[PDB]
Amino acid sequence: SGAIYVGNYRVVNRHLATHNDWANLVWEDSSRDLLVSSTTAQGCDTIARCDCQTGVYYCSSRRKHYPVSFSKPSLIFVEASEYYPARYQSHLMLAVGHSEPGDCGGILRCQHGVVGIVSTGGNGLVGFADVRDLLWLDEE
Ligand SMILES: Cc1ccc(OCC(=O)N2CCOCC2)c(C)c1
Ligand SMILES: [Zn+2]
Repeated sequence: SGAIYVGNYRVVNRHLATHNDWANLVWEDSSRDLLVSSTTAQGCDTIARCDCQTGVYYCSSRRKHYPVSFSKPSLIFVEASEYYPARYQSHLMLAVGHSEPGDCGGILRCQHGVVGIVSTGGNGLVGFADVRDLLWLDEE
């Protein structure tokens, strides 16, 4: 689990969005596994705008922050499960790191701020959904 709280906005994995997220929907994309919803109180995170390929991500299934190198946002895919079983993936950055399905929502952070949240992974790969192209998150 996990969210980015940026202004009065909440960024979550689309597949973990709550009824309240859908009922207070700002924006969603199944091909990014991203969903953004409204908050009443302002949030304590800031968003990176950058092309950093180094950062640190939170891995709930090790209670550890790991420093990683990660790919630039691209089109990628997977192999059978049960909620989305395999799937492709627009704007998936990959790194070598331990990630299980429930590791989704952990933040990836570089020197410019929040980069993304854990979205996919497998066989010692962790995939992050980029939020760095989403400039509209900072204003309005
Ligand atoms: C962060 C993260 C997200 C998804 C993921 O795998 C779970 C899943 O989607 N499956 C598809 C591939 O086959 C295994 C089951 C993993 C390993 C990590
Ligand atoms: Zn950066």
